[PDB]
Order: sequence, then structure tokens, then C-alpha cells
Amino acid sequence: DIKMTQSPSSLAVSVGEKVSMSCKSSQSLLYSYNQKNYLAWYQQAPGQSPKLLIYWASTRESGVPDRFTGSGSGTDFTLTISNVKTEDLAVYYCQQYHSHPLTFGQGTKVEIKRTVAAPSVFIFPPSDSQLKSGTASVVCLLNNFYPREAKVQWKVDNALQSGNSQESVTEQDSKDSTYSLSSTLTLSKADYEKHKVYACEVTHQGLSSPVTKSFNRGECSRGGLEVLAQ
Amino acid sequence: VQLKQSGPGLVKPSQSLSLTCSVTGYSITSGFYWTWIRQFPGNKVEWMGYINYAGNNDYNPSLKDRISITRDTSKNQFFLKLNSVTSEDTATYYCTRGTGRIEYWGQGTSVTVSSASTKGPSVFPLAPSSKSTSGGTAALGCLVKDYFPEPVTVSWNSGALTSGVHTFPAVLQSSGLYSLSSVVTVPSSSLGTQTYICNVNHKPSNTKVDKKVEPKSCD
Repeated sequence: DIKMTQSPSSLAVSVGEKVSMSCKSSQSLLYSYNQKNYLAWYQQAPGQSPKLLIYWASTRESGVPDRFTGSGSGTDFTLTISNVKTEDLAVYYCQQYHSHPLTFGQGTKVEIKRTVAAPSVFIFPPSDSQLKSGTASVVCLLNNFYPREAKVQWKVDNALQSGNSQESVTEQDSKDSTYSLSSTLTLSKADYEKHKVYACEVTHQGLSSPVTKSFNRGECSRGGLEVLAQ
Repeated sequence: VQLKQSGPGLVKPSQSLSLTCSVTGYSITSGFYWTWIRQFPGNKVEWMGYINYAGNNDYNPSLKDRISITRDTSKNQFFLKLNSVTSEDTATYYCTRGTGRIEYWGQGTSVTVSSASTKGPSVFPLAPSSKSTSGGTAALGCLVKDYFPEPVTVSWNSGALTSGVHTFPAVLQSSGLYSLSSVVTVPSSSLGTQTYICNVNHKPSNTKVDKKVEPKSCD
């Protein structure tokens, strides 16, 4: 089988810059009689199927802008993106169709660099619906931040919590190149009712000092009831 | 041409995976290689094989004698069958139309190989309040907890609300069930007057839930 090796596993590039990635094959994809290279490039944006970009190593698909350029010959190939745009975020794949089985490179992930953006931090107490079922999930949201690195610490009555939370991070946004992140703390109902202060503390490069959002157990009331308290 | 995939997203180990690709806009007898490709967790992409316009096949030797690709010309469908599956066959499966290069791709079918039983999610509100309001922006959402297998889809207001939505990748909990949240930021001045409903669909369990998310007062 022909082994495809894509050299930069991931790269970060700023909007407007120019970047290149390489695809090396274990055998020549060039057919002498043809003097064509049987190679294709695909772009796979988050949540989507791969999209054909380049074939015959350097022919663009209909609709592919000129800033995508494939080059190389034989066993050495290159995809170049110039005038990088935010929507160029994707995994780029090469594919040989010289021999069977058809084989693909393992992908080059292209991430967009931008200016620092501090997260907006939001906290959500558990619902009465969930508490009735025996569990309390407390959710801390970090919204629309850059870079991806961030630290979330749960404190319950000033005790640091560890091992009882899970984080999830979105793919980079295709318009503003930011990330969002959730951290979910899970306790039994019995454990939840034993404590008062629930706090999410966030550390991030865009925050000159850490940000804490918190609530006290029971301090929230269903919407509509406030006419009885105001 | 349009390629529309269907078939179950959960298969028990040692059983058979069967998927269907429905083609419109082009007859599968007129030309091309009607091709199955799969993408593993971790992004490796593998060519599985094809049936061509004449009904003949070629397969990846890595799939030994486990694979069959067939067709039904009267329905303009072609099919994947993969026998004796294991966790190594958990992947997203794409039907495609190829001619060396692969120009057209289906939407993809997530297939999980597991003995675990299907389970529909519970949906809980992430209620907007002062604790989730910054400036004139409030965040709200839905927690979609304890389902199996992937995937779930989440829309807001039946798809009328898309701006500012973040539907997080699911995480597998220590219980072996998935959970995710979907959140959205909206004008805090809309909380009195705009209804917000998250529409959750878990096709593997035939579970559909609409959850109205109403504000809370926190002080």
C-alpha cells in the first residue's frame, strides 16, 4: 500500500497570512505516460464531510478560490493557502488514487491565530427537575475566548473540588476564531444539600486577575414568583 | 447529485453493520464508483471499497472477507455490509461518488460498536439569571444528560434561533453514558418577552424532547 504522510500535524496561522503544508507518498504518484500526479486535497471543516479542493495535484475544483494552490510532483506535494481567512479553519487531507487501495494522509489541522479575548463567565445552578431525580449538575460556561488554554476550578464552601467535573470545548468559531468551554460539576443530591457556596473560578490570559462566579444553594426562585418579593 | 445515508448507529460486537446510501440526481448505473469511506476517532480516513456502475466491486484488503457492497438499481441505492464488527469499526461512515478523486460525499453516519443498550437523554434547563448575565447579554441553555450512543442533535426554537448558539461536544461520563450542554447568548432584555425552547433529538432511542427554558431570579 502507498503510505501518505502529512508533515505538519497542526499549524496556527493569522488572518491574511500565507501558510503551506506537505504531503509525502511512499511511492511516486506520477504516471510517466500521463505526466500527471494522482493526488487530491480535501478540506474538512468542523462537523462536515471532507470537501474536494484540488485534484491532479494542482487542478482546483469548481468554486475553489485561487488562494488555495497545490503543487509538487512524484513523491513530494504541497498545499498552500494564501490570504488566510477565518473560515479556512479545517483539517486538510491528501489522498492518492495512483494505486488501490486508495489511501489518505492523516491530516493537517489548521488553526487560526487572533488577538486575546477574555471569556465571559456564567454559572448555572442545578434545576429542581434534576434535584428531584437525585443528582445536581452545576454548569460553568466560558464564552467566546482566545486562546484555547483556560483553567476552571470548582470550590464548594471554599473546598477545592477535583475528580468530579468534566470539561468540553467547542471547535474554533469560523467567523471570530474564538472558543467556548463548559465545565460541569456533578454531585449527588444529598451531597449538594450539605453545602452552601458553589463557585467557579476562571484563570485565562485575557483576565489580568482570576474571575469567580458563585451562588448560594437555594438563593434562586422560579421565574414569575418575583411579583411576590418586589 | 445527492447522497443520503441511513442505517443504525449502534451495532453489537461480532454482529453486522448495514448502511444504506440513497442516490438522487444521477443513476448509479451511468458511471462512477459508489464508494464507502470511514473516518475513525482520531481522524484517520480509510477507503473501504466500491461498487461500480456495472455492479462489480473492489475492497480494501484490510477488510479481508468481512465486507460486501451491493446495490438496488430500481431504488438507486447502494449498501454497505460489514461483518464481525469490533470496537475497531467504531467510526463515521460516508457514502461517496468517486472517480479516483472523491467529489460528492454523504452527510455521514456515526456508528458505535458496543454491547451497551440504547438510552434516551434527560433534558434539564440552564436557566438564565443574574448569575448568567453580563452587560446586556444573558446566557441560557439545556443540559442533555445520560444517553447512549452518539449522536444527539439540538436546535433552538425549531431552528429559528442559530446566532450565538454553542452546542458542546458530548463527554462520556464515568457511568458510560454521554452528556452535553447547548447554550445560547441572547439580549437580556428579551428574557421577559421571547420564548426559548431547545429541541433535542436522539434518533437511536427514538427520543424527541422540547424543553422550555424560563428565567430564574437569583438574589
